[PDB]
Amino acid sequence: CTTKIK
Amino acid sequence: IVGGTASVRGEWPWQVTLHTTSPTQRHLCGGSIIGNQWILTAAHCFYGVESPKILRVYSGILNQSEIKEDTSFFGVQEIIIHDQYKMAESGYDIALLKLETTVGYGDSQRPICLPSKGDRNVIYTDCWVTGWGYRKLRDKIQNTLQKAKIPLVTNEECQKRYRGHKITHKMICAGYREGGKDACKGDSGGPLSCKHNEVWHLVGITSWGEGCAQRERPGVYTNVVEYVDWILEKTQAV
Ligand SMILES: CCOC(=O)[C@H]1CCCC[C@H](NC(=O)/C=C/c2cc(Cl)ccc2-n2cnnn2)c2nc(c[nH]2)-c2ccc(NC(=O)OC)cc2N1
Repeated sequence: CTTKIK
Repeated sequence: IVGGTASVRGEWPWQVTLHTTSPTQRHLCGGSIIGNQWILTAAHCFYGVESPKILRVYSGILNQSEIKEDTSFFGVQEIIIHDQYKMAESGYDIALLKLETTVGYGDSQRPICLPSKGDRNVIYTDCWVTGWGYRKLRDKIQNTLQKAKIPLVTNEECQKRYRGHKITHKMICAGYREGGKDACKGDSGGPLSCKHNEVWHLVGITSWGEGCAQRERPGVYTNVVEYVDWILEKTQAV
């Protein structure tokens, strides 16, 4: 994904 | 889900079933895995929910019958509801569940990509609403996860359909003009998943509608692209 979640 | 069909196992691996144990254990809402300790769902699901201790998140589920007392689930550490939320019909219908432990990713459970800010102008033509909700207004929770392909509706057309409501750009609508396919009771909080350039994106969160699958009454979803900064604020907090 372009939008990244840690 | 009205007018849908049975999903196959592993088809929507970000789909979760959120259960409450109070007063007895039952399906409460749908949700989506967006991070290894994060579920995105609807704020209205927590009406009267006084504590995250009564919540159980089940992932990798096709059939509700897979859930018994010995079935593993994720506990919820925290419920984060958008500050501006009052009710589903006024928008900001979004919440995050911070899980007590991390989800181990695999072919049965993995995250769905959030929409990109640049993809606010992309036209999605392959959108699906999923859930264990009713097949009509007076029904019951379904055993098998259902799916229905539904077209996105412009904000202008959705506003014409909901006279007396204020349909904002923080909402996204989906439905056929003649009705027939839609989310229904028990589907809320679940995803509106759209495939673009071979990648699935979480475009909407099932929120509300006037009845289910009625002609000229599209389903109303939280427009996830408009909340990407809010999601990152809450999940990427230092
Ligand atoms: C456990 C308590 O849960 C609840 O009170 C609500 C909370 C959540 C309350 C709202 C929720 N709204 C939806 O899900 C979707 C609405 C909706 C969305 C779109 Cl896009 C279009 C049309 C829609 N509809 C208009 N009218 N109906 N739908 C709902 N959910 C329920 C009853 N209403 C429920 C029903 C059954 C169970 N569970 C069990 O029967 O388990 C055996 C849980 C529910 N969820």
